Amino acid sequence: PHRYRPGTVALREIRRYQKSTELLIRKLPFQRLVREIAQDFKTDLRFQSSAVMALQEASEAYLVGLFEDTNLCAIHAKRVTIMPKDIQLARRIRGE
Amino acid sequence: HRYRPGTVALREIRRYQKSTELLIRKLPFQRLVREIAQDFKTDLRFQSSAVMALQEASEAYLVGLFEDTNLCAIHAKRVTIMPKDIQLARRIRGER
Amino acid sequence: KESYAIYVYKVLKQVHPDTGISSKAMSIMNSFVNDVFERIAGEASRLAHYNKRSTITSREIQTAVRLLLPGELAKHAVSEGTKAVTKYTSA
Amino acid sequence: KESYAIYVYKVLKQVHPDTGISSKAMSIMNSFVNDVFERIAGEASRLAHYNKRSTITSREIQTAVRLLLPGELAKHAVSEGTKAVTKYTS
Amino acid sequence: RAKAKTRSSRAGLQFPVGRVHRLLRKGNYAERVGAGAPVYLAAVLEYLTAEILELAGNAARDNKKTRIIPRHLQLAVRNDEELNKLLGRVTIAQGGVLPNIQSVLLPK
Amino acid sequence: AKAKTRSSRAGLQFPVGRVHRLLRKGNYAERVGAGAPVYLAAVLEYLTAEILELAGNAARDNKKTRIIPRHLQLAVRNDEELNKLLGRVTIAQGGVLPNIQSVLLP
Amino acid sequence: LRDNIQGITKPAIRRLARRGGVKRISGLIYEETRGVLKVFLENVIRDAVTYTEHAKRKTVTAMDVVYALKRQGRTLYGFGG
Amino acid sequence: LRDNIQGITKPAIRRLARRGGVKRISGLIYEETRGVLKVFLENVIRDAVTYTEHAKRKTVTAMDVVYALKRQGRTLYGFGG
DNA sequence: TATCTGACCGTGCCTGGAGACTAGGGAGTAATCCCCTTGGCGGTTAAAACGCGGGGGACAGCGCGTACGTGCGTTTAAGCGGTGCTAGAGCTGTCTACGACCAATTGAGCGGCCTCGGCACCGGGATTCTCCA
DNA sequence: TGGAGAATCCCGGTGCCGAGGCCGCTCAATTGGTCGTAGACAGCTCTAGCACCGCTTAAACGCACGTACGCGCTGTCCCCCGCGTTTTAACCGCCAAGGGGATTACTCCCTAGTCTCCAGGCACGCGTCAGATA
Repeated sequence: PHRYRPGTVALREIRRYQKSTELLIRKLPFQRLVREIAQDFKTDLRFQSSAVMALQEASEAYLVGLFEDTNLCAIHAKRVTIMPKDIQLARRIRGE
Repeated sequence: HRYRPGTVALREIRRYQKSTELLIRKLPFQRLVREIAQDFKTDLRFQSSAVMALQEASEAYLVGLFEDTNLCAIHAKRVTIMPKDIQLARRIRGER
Repeated sequence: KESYAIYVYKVLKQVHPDTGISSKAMSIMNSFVNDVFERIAGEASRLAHYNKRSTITSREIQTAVRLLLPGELAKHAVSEGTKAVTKYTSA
Repeated sequence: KESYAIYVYKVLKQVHPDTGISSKAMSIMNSFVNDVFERIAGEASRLAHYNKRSTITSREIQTAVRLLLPGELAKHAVSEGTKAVTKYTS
Repeated sequence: RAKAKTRSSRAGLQFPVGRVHRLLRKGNYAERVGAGAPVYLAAVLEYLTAEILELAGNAARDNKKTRIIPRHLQLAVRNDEELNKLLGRVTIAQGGVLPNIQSVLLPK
Repeated sequence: AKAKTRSSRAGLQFPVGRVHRLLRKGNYAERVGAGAPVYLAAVLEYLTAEILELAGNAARDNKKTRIIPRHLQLAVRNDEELNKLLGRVTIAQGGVLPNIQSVLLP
Repeated sequence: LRDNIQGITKPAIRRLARRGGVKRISGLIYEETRGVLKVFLENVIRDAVTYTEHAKRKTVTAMDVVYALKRQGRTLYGFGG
Repeated sequence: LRDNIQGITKPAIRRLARRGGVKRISGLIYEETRGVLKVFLENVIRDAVTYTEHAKRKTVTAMDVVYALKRQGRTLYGFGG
């Protein structure tokens, strides 16, 4: 059959997900994650839909910016693969 | 005689991490402040405590930046700090 | 609900006469105007409290704009602000 | 010029009797009290403006303490403030 | 009485001077508010709105779109250095990111 | 009648009246309640007590009976919550925590 | 509701890394990203619930999330302000 | 006044790096550190000059620098702040 | 251990906090009403999980060549003390103009309604574009 | 460098829903007058910032030498990407209670405002004890 070399589909995905503007996390698992986090703070608590969408947009923007910093940390160590030490270094430099 | 390369550096690290004194001479920093402020307002006066405040803030900022630079150098499997470590730390903080 | 929607539409029609705008972009522009208003008003309030003043003047807003906005934006914002104050006083 | 010097010295003699405090340390403590005051008052003012309220009460200060201060500090500060408010009312 | 002339019209502005004044007095910023301060603030707000909207319209023209979506606003903000410095801690909802693949990621 | 301070009613050392005045002229709200200066004075007194406790411990660890700014810096950066509250704060004549990474040591 | 951090699946983290420009992802990234997301969501949701409970409400509105995000310097345009 | 950035000497930058924990320093660190210091001082000094020219003063006070550093999230204690 | 030099409790003026009374308006409480959150049921189909091959890159080892570290002698200007001078920070006094406030007027913006064109979607076809020989 | 398959862009047709315009109106901005005080301006006092000189002394600078270290190269194996297949649970449509956000009214208690007064807090002089150097 026909196989692409590893890296072509990855760069194609980078191009098509930086050209796009949609949300990359499924809505219902994020909603259940938000509800199970919020139930440890206050029980019998409802949620507007716009609140969950705002949380999803903020979370996606935060994770994308963190992965940009993680990628630059990985390039700094003469690598292409990102590792948990890259995320830990990025969060330590930001102050998280 | 001659010591091994590194133990005098570690002694200097232990010496300067327990002191609180300012590591930059007062007169060159004062002249640098008057040189920078000449580009904004001609014939401007400075209190002494303003220059000491600038010196304390600048020394604390450079020390924190060199801490993050050292973590960037350690992450790249090195002990020597290089300008790319400073650039990476300043990008992850968001100053570049 | 009070929003800056019609004024943003007027400014857009002054700038781009044949370009429209959606509702989400309007919500973003309304939030941008509210955020910049809050930043400049807070800085001007802090400036008035620092120099023992009970009044926010155009001088306070001018140095708050000059503190907040970066160089070219600060210079141009001072330019149309001083032009508007001059035209308001003269007429 | 007003300062919190005598109150910080009173708290220090309340908890560390054989321990003085330098002038620069007192200036740092005065700046710390002013900074925490400005933070809690600004957060309470924002809380009052969000809820369309024209007053700052003990509820706004308690919510500002919960928002700004980290966990155990927030719990102990809320306990101390509630004790002081109930002792003031009683 | 005379003809009721708007404060925005006599300063040559589209942004409301009266609404800016009424939000300044009710925002608990100072005990008094000057007369020229809402004029000056409305002029600054109108300038910044026009600066964002010009570049957003240019981005919409580059994508052959008559309307402005949040992607065009994000492109307008992040493609300009001063607007990126002003809005560096601001997340535009449904705005995406700039296209940026690093040079070492591309094949030789 | 006899004048009793509002700090003595609340059982505090920080001034309730000065905090109430600074809340009134600080332009935070149009009205300021009675319990808010008592609450904020109690919170400020507690945080002052925590910082001075840890600073006195740091001074006693160096066999010194006077608190200098270095002891306040050690007190702040040695406690996690106070470092979280004072993370963007520079303390003058404070220095840094003594920390050397493991890879630097031979 | 238990164990919903597995709902943030591995292709979702892969897509979020593609948007950030990550060509190659190791297999230990996903647990760390789930923990980072849980920390961030806990920090935002705690302030949102505090803003809600000050208002004596039982629903978390969008403006509570916007004020929570503005509390730690992550201002979000597009949902109100 | 000219060429005053050279007063931040190589031993001074070395002492700052020793306080920061750095064991070994390149030869090109010093120019980069001087540039970073110049950018930081330009920002803080420009804000302080704006603060001291709003008050119609020709003397930069310590509180001007304190307010300027508090604006950029670099609050400095021990100077009346 | 011996000694030293400033950098740390009592007294007098004064101003702002406290006690007391009055007014008035903000907010708490009761009732109610319509939006909208939550829960459920069913189809469907898109995406996630799983499995497997293979290739390329992470990581360890190793040689080399050079660039910092360390040390020592020489230069140089930071730092302390002292003197002199004058800008200007800061306080006080007077007055005046300007902003808060209130009542009457009015038109600008806002909610509701309606309609049509800008754009998302689908498909045939050209045009790269990646990979293999 | 030539060619097969796959992806990507372009253009033509469809329809749909949200953006743009119109209308009544209502409430918030505008206009006119009053009044009290915030700050603008002039003046003066005295702090404290600037300039200069001598010196002595710690710190900086230049240079020599050597070793730790950065960096390029090589090999290998293991881990992740690409792709095909199966499962599963997300997504959409449609009801249906019903709890809770929003609105209105009212009535009352809490807090601003002001007069008075006096005692706590601030400046200052005197007594002297804690880190620092030897």
